[PDB]
Order: sequence, then structure tokens, then C-alpha cells
Amino acid sequence: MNRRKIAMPKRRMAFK
Amino acid sequence: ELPQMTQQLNSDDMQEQLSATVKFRQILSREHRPPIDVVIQAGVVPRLVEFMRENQPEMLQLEAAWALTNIASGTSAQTKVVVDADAVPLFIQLLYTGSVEVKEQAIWALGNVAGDSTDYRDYVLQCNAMEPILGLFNSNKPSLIRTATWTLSNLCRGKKPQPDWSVVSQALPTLAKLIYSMDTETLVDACWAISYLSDGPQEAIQAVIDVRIPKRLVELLSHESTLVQTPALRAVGNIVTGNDLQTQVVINAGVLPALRLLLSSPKENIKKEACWTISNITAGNTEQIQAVIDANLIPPLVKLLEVAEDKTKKEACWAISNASSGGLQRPDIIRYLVSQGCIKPLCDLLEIADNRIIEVTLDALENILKMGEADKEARGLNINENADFIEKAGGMEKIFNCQQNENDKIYEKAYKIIETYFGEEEDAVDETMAPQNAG
Repeated sequence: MNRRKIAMPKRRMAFK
Repeated sequence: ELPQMTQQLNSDDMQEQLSATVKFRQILSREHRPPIDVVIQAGVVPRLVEFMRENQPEMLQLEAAWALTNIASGTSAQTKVVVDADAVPLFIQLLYTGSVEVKEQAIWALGNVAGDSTDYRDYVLQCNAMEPILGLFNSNKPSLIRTATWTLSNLCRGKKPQPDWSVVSQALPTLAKLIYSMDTETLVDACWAISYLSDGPQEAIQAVIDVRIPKRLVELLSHESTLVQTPALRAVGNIVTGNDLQTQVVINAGVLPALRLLLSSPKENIKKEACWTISNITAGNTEQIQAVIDANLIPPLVKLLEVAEDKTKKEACWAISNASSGGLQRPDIIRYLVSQGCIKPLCDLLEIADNRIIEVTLDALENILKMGEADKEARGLNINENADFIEKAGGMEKIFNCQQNENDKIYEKAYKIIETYFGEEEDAVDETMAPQNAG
């Protein structure tokens, strides 16, 4: 509706 | 004992060619400090690549492919070696021909190759791997499906650039089933792959919706494992960056109560993504802002705005601010926000060091004032209740100071708020602020 996330990331290998 | 092995691998005797390949495969499997570098530098990769051709024993193909895989699953440079030896197309054709053990090796290899960068990802796809990979999801062999799903997600990963949509979108029907798997790792990787696919244009979001994925994803937001929650939440959030109709499908599938659950997750980042996701629904039409309120999401959102980590607060502020948009056409919304105590947290947030949010926060406060002003003018009162709430919370002082901010738009909106709703008592400032300010 308004805003994409800052980065797709939320990628399995990199996230948190 | 290695230069010897290199010669035994060159022997024209098929019997020794195997014995050698088997010895390579074994040292390459050592858990601690694999000799991937040493084996590469002996020049034997291209030799091992030949051992994977159609014209070779089934038992030799397996060992050569397994050895190479151990190489390709090392460092980016040791993967590069395998790719430069033109191993991918033979890994690919082994997905058709080879037995199941061989299929599992090649699929893993291609996964590691596809996951190295966006170039290698495109390359695997150009070599037409999609077709055979999909063919693997018939095997009814859990470990192979598990692996094929991991690889599949790596073929979808990456936004800059996106993969070729006309190819990766062919995996939607399979994934749609995979998010019903009882194998956690499968489920997880299937959700990642959907989070990547849904992360794109409205055409892509629609593809996800048309295979009936969103129903299942919403169900998965309450899975016991955050490994499932995370990518699932993300896919749902991406779907709601779409248009009102798209957003409405997710609300209709039950996402608001699932979001309620996630707003009280132990992980801070799940809470942050949940806030983001809700903010894109309050960015939606008036029915949807009301759906958010009816799902009792405002109270936790307000609570997070006051005590959450900064990244989470910003996202919550968007959710609450976007919701006050609809307050000009449905004043019940603003009234409810105010009554839930969102004025003081919004005010206190004006001093955050981020101009993007200060702006959003002032837009929320303006909308609260505009509704408070139209409320008193509608019934001949001589006070703006909301203006007094903001004043008593030290929000007037805070908005006042925003005029000393470098961004002209912030100053201009703050100036306007102080003039319009705080007229006699607090001066607005004009432009002698030529020694600028901010950062």
C-alpha cells in the first residue's frame, strides 16, 4: 500500500 | 600421498579411475579443514567433471559429483572453480538421469552454486535447471525434497536484480503444496522462497495470491517455530505492499489476529515486522483501518510506541500515523487513537534523530489537531481538546523546536502547527535561520 521494506534481505542466510 | 592420486585418476583403466575418485571424495569430506584448496590445485576438477558425463558408470558419476559438490560447497572461490569447469549443465542433466543419491548431490551442488551471487543464480536458470528441479518434487523422498526446496529458494532469492520472473514463477504451484509439508526444514525454505517471489511488483504479488498461497501463510504465522514465522510474516507483509484488493485478501484470510499474536513475540524483529505489516494495512482504505482497530491492534501498537526499541517504535509510529489519515473522513478513528493514549508517545518521538519519522509524527499530530479543531467548531466550543492534550504532554515545546530543524518541510509543518493550533502564546519563527541546522 505504501512502503517496501528497507531491504529484501530478510534472506535466510543473513537475517538476525 | 596426493600426486599419486592425481595419476591414478588419469589412468585409462575404469577400475582405477573409480578407486581414485573415491579417495578424493573421502579427503574432501573431512569435517575439519577440508583439503579443498590442495585438491583444486592438483588440477583434477576438469577430470572429475568428465566423470559426470552420460557416457560413464552410475557408480563413478556418483563419486565424481559428490567430490565436486564438496568443493562447490566451500568458499565462493572454490565454487567458482567448479562453475568455470562447466560442471553446472552436467549437474543439471544428472537430475533427469541419475539415481536418487546422485540427484540429491547435484541438487545440493546447484543450490550452493545458485546461492553464491545473483550472477550464478541467473546462470543456473539460463542453463534450464528449473524444469528438472521441479521434477524432483515427485520423489516422495523427504531428504531430497528438503534439499530441492533449499535450492529452489536460492533460485528465487535476490531483488537487485530480480531473477527472470517468467522462469521462477513456474515454482509457485509446487511451493503452494510445500507450505503444507510436515518437515520443518522444507516448510521453512518453502516460505523463504515465497517471501522472495512475493517481493516484487503487483504482477508477482498477484501470482502468489492466485495459487491460493496467502491462506496457508496466514495459518503459518502462528507456527511454534520463529523460523517459519519470520519468512511467512515477510511474505504476507510484501503482499500488503500491493493494492487494496490484494491487501483485502490477507485480511480476509485472518491476518489481523495472527498479527496480534506476533505483536507479542519474544523476538524484537518479529514485532518490528509485524508493525511494518500493520502500517501497510492502515495505509489502506477506511474499512481496513477499521479492521485494524476492531482486531484490538492499536493498544499493543501504542505500548510499543512508548517502550519498544527504536527501530520498532518507528514502525509502530507509521502504523498509528497512517491510521490517522482516515480520521478526516471517519473522526471515530482519531477519537479512539487519542483515547488509547497515543498522543504522549507520538510527542515524545519528535526528538528521535530521524527526519523521516519526525515528519510522520507531525502529520499524525496535525491530523489529531485538525479533528480536534473540527470537533470544537462543529459544536461551538472555545477549546481544542487535542491541542490541550499535546500541550500538557510537553508536545508543544517539542513541535516548537522542530522549526529549528534543517529540513524545510519539517520546519514549515511545525511552524504551521504552532500558528494554527497554538495562537495567542507560542510564536512561530520565520527565515533569519540562515545559519542552518541538523543531523
